[PDB]
Amino acid sequence: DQVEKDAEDETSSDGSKSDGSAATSGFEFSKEDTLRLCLDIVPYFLKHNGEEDAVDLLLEIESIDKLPQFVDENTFQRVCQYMVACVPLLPPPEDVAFLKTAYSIYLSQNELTDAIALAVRLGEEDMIRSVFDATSDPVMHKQLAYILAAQKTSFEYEGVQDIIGNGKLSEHFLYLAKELNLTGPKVPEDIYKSHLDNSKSVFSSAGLDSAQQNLASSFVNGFLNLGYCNDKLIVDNDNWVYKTKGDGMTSAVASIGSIYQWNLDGLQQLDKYLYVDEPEVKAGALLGIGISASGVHDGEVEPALLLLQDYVTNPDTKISSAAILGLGIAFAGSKNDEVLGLLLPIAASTDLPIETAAMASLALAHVFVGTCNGDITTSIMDNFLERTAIELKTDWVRFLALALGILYMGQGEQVDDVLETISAIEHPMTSAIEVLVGSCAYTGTGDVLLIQDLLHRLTLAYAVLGIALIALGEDIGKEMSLRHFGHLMHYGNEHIRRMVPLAMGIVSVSDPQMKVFDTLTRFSHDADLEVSMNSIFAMGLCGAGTNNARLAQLLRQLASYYSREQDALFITRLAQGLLHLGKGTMTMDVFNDAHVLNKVTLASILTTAVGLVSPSFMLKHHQLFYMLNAGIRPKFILALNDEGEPIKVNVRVGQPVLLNHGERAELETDEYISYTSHIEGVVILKKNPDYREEE
Amino acid sequence: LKQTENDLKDIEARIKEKAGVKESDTGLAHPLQVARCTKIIKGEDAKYVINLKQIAKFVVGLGERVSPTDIEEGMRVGVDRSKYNIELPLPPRIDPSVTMMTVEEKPDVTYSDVGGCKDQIEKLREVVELPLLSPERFATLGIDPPKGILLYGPPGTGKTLCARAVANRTDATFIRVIGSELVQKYVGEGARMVRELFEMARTKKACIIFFDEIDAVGGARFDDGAGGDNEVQRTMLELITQLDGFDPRGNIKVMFATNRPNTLDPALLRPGRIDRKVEFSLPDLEGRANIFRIHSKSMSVERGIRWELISRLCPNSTGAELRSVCTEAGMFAIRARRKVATEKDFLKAVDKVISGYKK
Amino acid sequence: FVSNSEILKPFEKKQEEEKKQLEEIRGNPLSIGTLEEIIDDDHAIVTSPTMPDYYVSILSFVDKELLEPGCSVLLHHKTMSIVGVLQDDADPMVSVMKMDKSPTESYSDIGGLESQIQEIKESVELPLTHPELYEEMGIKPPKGVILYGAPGTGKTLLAKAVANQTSATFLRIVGSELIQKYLGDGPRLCRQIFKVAGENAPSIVFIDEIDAIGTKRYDSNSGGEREIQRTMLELLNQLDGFDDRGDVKVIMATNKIETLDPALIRPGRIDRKILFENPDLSTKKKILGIHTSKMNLSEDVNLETLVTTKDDLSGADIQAMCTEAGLLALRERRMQVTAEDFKQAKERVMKNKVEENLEGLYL
Repeated sequence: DQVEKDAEDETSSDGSKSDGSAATSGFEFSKEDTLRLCLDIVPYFLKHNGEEDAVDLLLEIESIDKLPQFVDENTFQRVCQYMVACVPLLPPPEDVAFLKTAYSIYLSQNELTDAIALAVRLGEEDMIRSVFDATSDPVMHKQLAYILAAQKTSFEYEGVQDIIGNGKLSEHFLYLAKELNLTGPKVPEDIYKSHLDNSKSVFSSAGLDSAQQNLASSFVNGFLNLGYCNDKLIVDNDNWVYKTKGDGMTSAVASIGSIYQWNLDGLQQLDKYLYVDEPEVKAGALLGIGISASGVHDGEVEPALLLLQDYVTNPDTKISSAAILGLGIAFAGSKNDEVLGLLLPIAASTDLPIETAAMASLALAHVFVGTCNGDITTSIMDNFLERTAIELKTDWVRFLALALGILYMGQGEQVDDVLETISAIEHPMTSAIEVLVGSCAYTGTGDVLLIQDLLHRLTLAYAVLGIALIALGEDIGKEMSLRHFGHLMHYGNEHIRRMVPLAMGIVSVSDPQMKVFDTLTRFSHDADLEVSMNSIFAMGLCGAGTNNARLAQLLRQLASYYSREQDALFITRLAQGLLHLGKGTMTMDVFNDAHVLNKVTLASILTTAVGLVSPSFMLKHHQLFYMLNAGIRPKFILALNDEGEPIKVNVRVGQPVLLNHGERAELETDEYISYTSHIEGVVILKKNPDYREEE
Repeated sequence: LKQTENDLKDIEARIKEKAGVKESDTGLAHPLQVARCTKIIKGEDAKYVINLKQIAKFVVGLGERVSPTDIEEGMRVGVDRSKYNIELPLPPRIDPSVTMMTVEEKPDVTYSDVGGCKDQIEKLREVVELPLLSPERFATLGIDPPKGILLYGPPGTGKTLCARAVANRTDATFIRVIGSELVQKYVGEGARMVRELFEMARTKKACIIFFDEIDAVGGARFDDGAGGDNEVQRTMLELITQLDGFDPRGNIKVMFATNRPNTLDPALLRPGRIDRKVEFSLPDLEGRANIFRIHSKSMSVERGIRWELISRLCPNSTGAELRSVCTEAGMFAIRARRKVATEKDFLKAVDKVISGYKK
Repeated sequence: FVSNSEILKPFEKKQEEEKKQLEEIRGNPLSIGTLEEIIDDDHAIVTSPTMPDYYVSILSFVDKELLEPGCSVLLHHKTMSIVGVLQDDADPMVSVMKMDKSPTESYSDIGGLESQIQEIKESVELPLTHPELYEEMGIKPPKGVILYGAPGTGKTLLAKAVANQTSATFLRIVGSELIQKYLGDGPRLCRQIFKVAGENAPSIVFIDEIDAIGTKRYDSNSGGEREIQRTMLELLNQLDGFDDRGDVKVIMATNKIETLDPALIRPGRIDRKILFENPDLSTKKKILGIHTSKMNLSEDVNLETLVTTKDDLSGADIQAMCTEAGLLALRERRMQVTAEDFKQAKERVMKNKVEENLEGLYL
């Protein structure tokens, strides 16, 4: 009762990692007379080996300060096994807050099971790095580094990368220079790019004659040659490049960026078109560099992408349109004060003919995602309510409210700037944002007020984002949520409509369900023809790379649209074009082996949802067709020995019969034994102490 | 649209409920499943007054009148179970039985589970394939093919795909009628369904009328032969008066399927209607081998296996037991974690059928 | 309450002058019936359970596509007109229908049956969880499952354990109730089983304790029935007509399959045959650990002591031994069963409480 009364008013969640504080400052939790109670049962159960009943006593009183007293010396393995089936769920409800004090005393041990529980649920930054704290072996940290590349989230920006990635000698850091390039898609995508040179197929590309037909073939030149390096059409014959002007020239050089994409250098290759004469021929240069830099953030051996900060703000119309879209993709996961400083006046004035700020809002959430920035939410807050300079259009103002949705993640107490934007202008999607800001404000979710606030909003479309995290972490709120999910799918906006099958398609590889695909019948026809335009594209994006199979129920949804008019041909072919994405062979994986989802990849999915205007109605520029190359993840599985070195090891092959470093494979199970945190795909195996083997 | 259809009860339905109910219910009384009249005096000519309910049955005398369009008042007019006098021209033939009828013209089925059944095809070659191809040959022979053809064998095997294989060579129309679905709450559904089969067989020459599960109908049953209602009792009339008397033997043919011959009416088993009795045997070593090689095209296997040794270890089996060998072959591959079924998987699938059944 | 007052409440406030009054036009005197034939003339045939067959008209509520023949609809008392459509659950579909959500039994509580757990998973749970194994092989997983043994052990625990991991509702259908000894009720109750589980495929069909439809004999007497011949033969068409990816399975239990119709069997539709196996040493150990967790054991009671002398009783019978050991503790008025109680319990359970005696001399 002393904690529950103080649990409603506080700046954080339950639990603390400080074992030397009496909790007498501010809100009082443990009184002074409870000092003897903490040590009361300590000498008893230790000598009697009564830890079975001793743990159950700490679960009743919920005292986190008693945990380090029982763990002192002798066997540390037996006390961890009693924390598996007991500590996480004693009662019908579930309290995971007891892991806060477990980080300090188990710092040198932790557990194989507890390490997974720390990476999920609350998901604190210090909890994800606890896997490197318990083990001092730099070899064991290697296998944990490859899963960190697909992890992103907490540790992304220069706080770890670009600093420790040059190698370090210490206890729980141990990040070598190999883990810098090899774990992330930097060197492996370059070796993968060289693999497509001998794997190339027949190319239909040509130079044709007129520039009108070159624009139609420019999209094919970048789509067919994606991943393959071709110097014949670039250096030799420029007829399909120089003859195009305006939006055609930007889309022409944009195909060059996809040709050189996933290479060690994506800048100096395009410097030929960087400065020629007009801003029209200079526009596609900055766009292709960012497309070619997709997959790498801080560079391989050098931070080469930091030199593009001066290319952001340009008074030219064509360059500024291709600079924000191209550089916003390459700068993802890396925070910069100079890049943000030049993006503040662009998004403030929202000047279409000069600054081209239409895509500047989505770039702010795509770049700084996963980082900690308090100046980006404050500067926009003043420009959101006042709307200074020439800012007029309200849709671009609403785009800022959706742009800040990703910005307050991991900001802690800085989420108050988002609350001021909700009370300023009322938006349909901002009503549920004010509730979910407490996830990163309290450094976790699942509290008492957090659950009650969700039941008040439901009994709108954005509230289901935090419910799914609590439903998986709480069985009580999961049953009442499943009944609410059915009635929420009917709403004016399609946000609640399109997100339900998206989350189902992610887990469709494990537990497929056709009940969601039946409700989509109403999703196809709503009011106007613009509803059916994004309906086929949404059903085709989640079904990219799969022919029927578990999508057979979804096939009946797209069967209602075959041939209607000339404009309907472009609408029905949206799903057909996505089936061939990745030269016809692609496997989309938005998650990892940690039983969580990658929010950096999901951030690019929401960016393309608001974007991609050129395939939809009201086509503006032809440079938006290349946005699909941003969310494409490199498909490979690296073969490693017990030491994690790039050497050929004979094991079960993946999805391509020879497994080596740089070979394309995905979705392969691993039944063998590893060091810690056993994962599929890229894995470092070991051998029992009896013998020495790499399998 | 939602609020538009709500107030139609006070405006449009007032006329609809008056003409569709009050006129039909007038005097304690357009698909018609029911008709009733109570104390109607009309001057022999358009008298009607027929109660379709089994209680208080009526008749119509004093001459004969034919009015297929409108008998008396229109509205409620029915026949249902008992046919009375001049009420014949307007039978209540409406029923959602379209799900029961299956009509396939020139089936494409050749050999799937029927591989090796050519022995039974030769039994159906003379009395079925020959008249449906060159019926003029029987003019010089002096005789004609018998009316019906009886099928016999294991239950649920050989009565489905084997009948469509003969229709391929003759390019005939295969119509399968399930006998268990002929029995419904409507009395006379079995007899009325057989009526429409001969009507469609007269328009198009060389058609095959197949009756599936005749044991559920037969020539007589408890509710008809031993009962007062007429459904199967009137079904036998359509197989005698129509087929034998009016319908020529060359163009129109009839075939049944049954587990036992004694389950039918001994009146039908007599010569003149049901003559040819086709017994379904089991495929031999060559027949069982051609079935496995066809199923191996849709199932991933090893290119170096042999389908002849697979069918050799397995004894004579039905059409289903042979398909079980291929389906179970993939189950043993799951234990070994293989994408294709090797030769050892088929050997274990045969032993699973031999040991698991022992029939 | 707060969100719905500012959102859903004002939606009906503007329509309060219409939606409130226009819904009262139907009235309080309304009835229910079953559809027969639907046409575009706004007239149909409705039948109430009292069989008042009438030819009525159709009011405008929903389009004719949403009116399905054979489903319960909302009717009127006097005019018997069709004012709308209702849910089909009012149809007397199956005589005994029970949907059990979240079954209690699982694979860990059934003992040493893991040899049969991986085998039953392939025919039921595997195509539900991972159909791609059968999809890459281009084959259809077996829909049916044949059970043997005794009830409570192999005919019960094995049925409720597979429904737990599949996260499907347990649907029990009595086998003896499938035959009403009436013409037309046999195929009717069989088609309604796949209808309730065939919409979203939420559950799995389970059938247990068949002493009746399994044996038709030769005649309606001597334990068999004539309606069994038509019911089993027509049920085969429902097995082949039903097609899915394995979200719905059919598990039937019978003592002997020799009396079954080889047509309804149709090998390749049912690839799963579960034979009763004798419990091993690990079976009793898993049953004891559940009850001995809440039951305090003395210092002379160990795991290898209780399994030393055993007849290989099933997982259920071992539970009866733990209850008898606790019954002797109530005689001495204590909550901790000592080792002296198990010695007298094993003699009473396997002899007095279960009469076997193991008749010898080659028998």
